[PDB]
Amino acid sequence: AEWDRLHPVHAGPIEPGQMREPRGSDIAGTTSTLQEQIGWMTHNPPIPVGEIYKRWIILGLNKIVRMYSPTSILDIRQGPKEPFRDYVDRFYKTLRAEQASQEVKNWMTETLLVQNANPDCKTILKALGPAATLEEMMTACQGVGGPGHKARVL
Amino acid sequence: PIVQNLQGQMVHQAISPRTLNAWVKVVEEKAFSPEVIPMFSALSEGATPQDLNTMLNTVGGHQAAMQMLKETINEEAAEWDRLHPVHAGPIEPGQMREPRGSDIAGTTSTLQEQIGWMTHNPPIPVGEIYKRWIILGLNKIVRMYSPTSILDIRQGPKEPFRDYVDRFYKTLRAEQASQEVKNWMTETLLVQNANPDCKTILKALGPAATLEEMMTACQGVGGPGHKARVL
Amino acid sequence: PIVQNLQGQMVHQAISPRTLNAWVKVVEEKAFSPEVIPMFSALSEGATPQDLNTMLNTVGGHQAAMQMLKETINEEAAEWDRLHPVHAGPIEPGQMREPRGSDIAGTTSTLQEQIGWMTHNPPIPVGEIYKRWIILGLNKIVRMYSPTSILDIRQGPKEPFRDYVDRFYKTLRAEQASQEVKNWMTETLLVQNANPDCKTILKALGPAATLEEMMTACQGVGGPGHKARVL
Amino acid sequence: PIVQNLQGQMVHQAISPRTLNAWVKVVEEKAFSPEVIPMFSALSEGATPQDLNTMLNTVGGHQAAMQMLKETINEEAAEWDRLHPVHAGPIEPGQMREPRGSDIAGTTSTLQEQIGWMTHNPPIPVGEIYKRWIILGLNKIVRMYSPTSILDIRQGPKEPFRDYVDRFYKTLRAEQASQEVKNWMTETLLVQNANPDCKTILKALGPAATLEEMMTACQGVGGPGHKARVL
Amino acid sequence: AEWDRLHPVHAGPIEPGQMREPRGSDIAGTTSTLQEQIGWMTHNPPIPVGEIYKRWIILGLNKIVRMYSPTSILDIR
Repeated sequence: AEWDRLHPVHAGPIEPGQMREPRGSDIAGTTSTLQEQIGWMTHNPPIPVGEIYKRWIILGLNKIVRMYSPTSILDIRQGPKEPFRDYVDRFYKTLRAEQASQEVKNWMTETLLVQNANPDCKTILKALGPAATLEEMMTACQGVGGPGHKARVL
Repeated sequence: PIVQNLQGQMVHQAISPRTLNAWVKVVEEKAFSPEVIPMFSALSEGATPQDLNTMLNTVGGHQAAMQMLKETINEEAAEWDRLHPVHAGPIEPGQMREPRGSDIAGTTSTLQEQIGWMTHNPPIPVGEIYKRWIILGLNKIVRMYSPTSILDIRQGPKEPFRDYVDRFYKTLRAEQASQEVKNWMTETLLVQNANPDCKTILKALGPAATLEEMMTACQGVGGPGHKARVL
Repeated sequence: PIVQNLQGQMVHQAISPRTLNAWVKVVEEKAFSPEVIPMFSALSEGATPQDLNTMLNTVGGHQAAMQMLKETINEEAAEWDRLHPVHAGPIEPGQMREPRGSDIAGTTSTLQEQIGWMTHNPPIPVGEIYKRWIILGLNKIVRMYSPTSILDIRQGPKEPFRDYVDRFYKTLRAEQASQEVKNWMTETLLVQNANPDCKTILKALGPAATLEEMMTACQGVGGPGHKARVL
Repeated sequence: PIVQNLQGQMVHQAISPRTLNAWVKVVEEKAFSPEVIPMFSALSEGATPQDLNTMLNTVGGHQAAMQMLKETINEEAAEWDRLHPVHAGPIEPGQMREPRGSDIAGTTSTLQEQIGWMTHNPPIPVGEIYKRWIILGLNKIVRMYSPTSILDIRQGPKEPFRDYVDRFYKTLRAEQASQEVKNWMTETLLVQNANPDCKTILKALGPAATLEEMMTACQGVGGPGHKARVL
Repeated sequence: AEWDRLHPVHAGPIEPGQMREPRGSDIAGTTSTLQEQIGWMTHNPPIPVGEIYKRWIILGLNKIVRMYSPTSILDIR
């Protein structure tokens, strides 16, 4: 659809030494033939109908991941005996396709990662914060859940 | 501070006792709020560094807000000096010395020495640059003494969208951030703290969503956010 | 603002705290009252584009109104870039450049370029156009915030015709419907709310009757005192 | 007060009883406190000795604090003569005379002699020195009537950390110590007398953490309806 | 940044040659295409953009492996 409004197509007869021009249906493969498609790929310059259609599909797949997710970044809380490996991995898997910039990430590390942590963990994260690295933070607060992965009841 | 007069004339003259007493009352009412920033910007353009020291002391009539301005300007003075090292000695008339961070704040310079850097061609505008450090600290007091918290604005069960908005962006204005983090805040924080109705409509709207639709959202329930006072 | 409108004067004067503070409080007293718009224009006389933004930002209440108003003003400037070709002629020997929508807004322009146009012969009027964009961009919001109606107007148990016409007119001004709309409403509603002795005048001379014999009509009802404020 | 310049071709212009009431109202509202000093420090800028003395004796109120304040001015004017013998009659011919302790204080000097020393070349800063002496007085009174002592105070159970530094720093400010000693009492004595929920987070944040993020402690601690809540 | 420390380079082709020298950003696939990447690899002497990139992902994953799940070797008896 959007392609169609971006690029009008002459429908009338085509000259010799030329190929017809693609529509948004033709790029999607719907209203064109296989010999046209090989035509378009054998074009000079190349007319790369397959790269555009693929890009659309890659685009539409990242719509599904965000639409089929009720989960807010904001109100993600640690369970009763949670260790930092489950929690860090989990807050960051909610952001897959949102594609957060770094300056956002620094802001989230300061506030919500700290405040939704359980109380022993929260002191470690408060302490190293976004001034330190994530390598620092991971190993330090992994210290309250220990080698068995279990943190003292709340 | 300096005042423009006719026929190419500008004069450093003392801050009138009237100007002052009216300014003093504005500091008392508005220092801990967004409101004082465009007035400090309009006011402090004609402040020299010697004058901006006198205004900064005045603004910090509060000994917590006084500390933040004070601590920031000495850190900005340093930050300046550590970014541009300049040896900065005395020199004879006709020419000028390079200013350090301590000279731009004016503690180690005379007033005529500051006014020189400013009235020279090309200018060094020691006032604009020391205003900037001062302004940096001001944004901080506004952020501290903010009664509202952006994390804390959650719409309540009879509240319309327009009233929730009106309070969300006052909060957002008192919070200190760059544009990216603000768009985080309007995209993520404003929507996911909202009522289920509101939330549904603004996601199914897609790119067709407007601030006009946002001023009509979640209505029908009475009280604040449905009308405004005319007469 | 500029000091004077005299030809080719590049003389600029700053905005007092007090003038910025006194604007905040018109909005705090009575913000959507129709008295405030052309009051606002009066207090922003001699203004530049820069003076305009300083005055819009100082205000810290009504932030949903203020922000939509901010955006709308940037949309006028993008309308002017689309609508007008800027610099369609050839290069003119001796002439100051022509303003783009963005130079009127202030996004591509210095104070001395802005003033130059306002003090040019004949004067190219960028502050008034920037002001225009706020006057038209404000009014469209005040149409939307305002559920003012003329049709539901209150009348008492011993109501003379004197203050009713004033009440009519002020409520009608507070309404922002179409002139036609207002005339069809004013034609039907003002006559039908009249008692017999008031009614006679406007049956005969119609909706356009002199207000001298309307305001003295339905005397001796046992109304409140003199229309004068001498107490 | 002096107007038009700060240096050279400066002139008198007089202060009104309407604006003397502006001055005295600040002392009358805020009493003997560090608040009045930044207002009065910006007041006494561009002042003739004869203005300062008109300011000084229009407050009224409290005679023995007024007399104690003049004891301070007496010791410092008598100190100026002690340290620095003047020459008898004219020191140089285009100067009026070399000024004595009393001549700075205003007691023996007419307004022509006061401006006459200020428009000498280089300037002699007669009401700068006299502003410096009245300022010694106000800080000595400020201490003498102080109810809070720097080694007594601690944090309240219902007091945020921001309220706590404002208070600590007020008690510090009303007190006199070397800078070196005032750095111990801000490092150690401020930290030691804090409420524990502030003192635990400070050690774990550590020294390179910013004042911005260490100043938001002990929040909510007074109960719901608290003013401090930012992070 | 460690590559960059050791190897300052021009932004484009060098003025008499016909190809550029790879940055840190060129190693990582961030600012580089496949044609420039097999041009560094087909170069003589070979400039080892994919080998040395792989070395980083090995080094990095090695950091991770040693930081994820500590084993207690005091319970081995």
